[PDB]
Amino acid sequence: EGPASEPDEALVDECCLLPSQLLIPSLDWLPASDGLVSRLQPKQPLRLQFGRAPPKIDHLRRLHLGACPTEECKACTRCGCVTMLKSPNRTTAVKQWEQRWIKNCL
Amino acid sequence: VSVNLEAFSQAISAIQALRSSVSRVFDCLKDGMRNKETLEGREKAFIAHFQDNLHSVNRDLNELERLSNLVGKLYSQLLQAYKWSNKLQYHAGLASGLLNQQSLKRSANQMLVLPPQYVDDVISRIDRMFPEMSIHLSRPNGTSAMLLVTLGKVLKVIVVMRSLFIDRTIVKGYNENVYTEDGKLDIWSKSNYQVFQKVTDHATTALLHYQLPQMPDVVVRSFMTWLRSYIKLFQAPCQRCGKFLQDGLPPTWRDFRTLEAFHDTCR
Ligand SMILES: [Zn+2]
Ligand SMILES: [Zn+2]
Repeated sequence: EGPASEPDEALVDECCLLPSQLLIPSLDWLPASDGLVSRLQPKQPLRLQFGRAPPKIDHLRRLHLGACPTEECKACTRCGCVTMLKSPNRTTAVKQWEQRWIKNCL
Repeated sequence: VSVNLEAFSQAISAIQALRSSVSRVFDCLKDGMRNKETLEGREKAFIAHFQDNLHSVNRDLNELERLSNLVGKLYSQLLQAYKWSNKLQYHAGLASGLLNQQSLKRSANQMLVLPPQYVDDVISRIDRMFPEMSIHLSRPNGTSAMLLVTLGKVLKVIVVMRSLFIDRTIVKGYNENVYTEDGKLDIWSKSNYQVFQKVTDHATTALLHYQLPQMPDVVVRSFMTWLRSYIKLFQAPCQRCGKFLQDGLPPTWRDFRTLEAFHDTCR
């Protein structure tokens, strides 16, 4: 209960036996700062324009797409994750994992 | 032998091209999709590229076996000192250059005696091959050498030199008395044939064409090489008009630097 304990090096060398068999497949870091949180500054405004916009895998479901995919998404504006619109499976689909973010992301 | 050692090159490249092309077949189908605006410009291109790469693999496989059909079939320390002499032959070709004969000559204006045995040594150098032709050197008149040449069963040619340079050349057939009644070589006469008199003009134009101010040996060598094409007379049709006879005349005129029988009208 509240350990604040650094795991021992005996675990570290056993985790160094991991690349003997297992290598890291991939990750998905959510906080892509597409919003203006990492673009503006007080007394330093940016005179924006419209439409200038100064490896593509779905953030919600784990279905890999192509380089320039085709399927459409609803814009989860709060964090930029691709809340993709039309799920591939509907006749056999989970009815809450899709419906929890049927509106927006958390 | 090197015919198999160079015919193996196409196959040893083709198998690696098969590996690369099947890798392309794998990853392009594995690349997913690149729409590039319209879908009809992509999904109709999907079957196009899927036919393209698979058919490239197929044609590579196919051209593999026609190459496979035609083909057939101190320990290492002193080996290193062997092939360097063989690459010295390439080193001889390193300093050759393609500039060759062509130069950038301007006007030659500012601001001799040689023995006839040298002429004999000149004529002995090229008579040693082409056994179908013969050379008979003679000087019954002065030190100038005029030569009798027989060409198989076809031509008898008198070739007069003077001052080690060219004087004259007259060609006749095979069944005429090229000598006179006295037995000396004839000097001033005519070939008494329309084709022969027509091609003597071509010979006169050719002798004024090969122009070396210092080196007449290559002039007369190119002249006799040009004459060597004339043992194919009455046997090869013309290269542009198809038929032999242009107004009853078979092709004779060999072009400069491109030896093939033509006419004056046929150029
Ligand atoms: Zn989100
Ligand atoms: Zn012709």
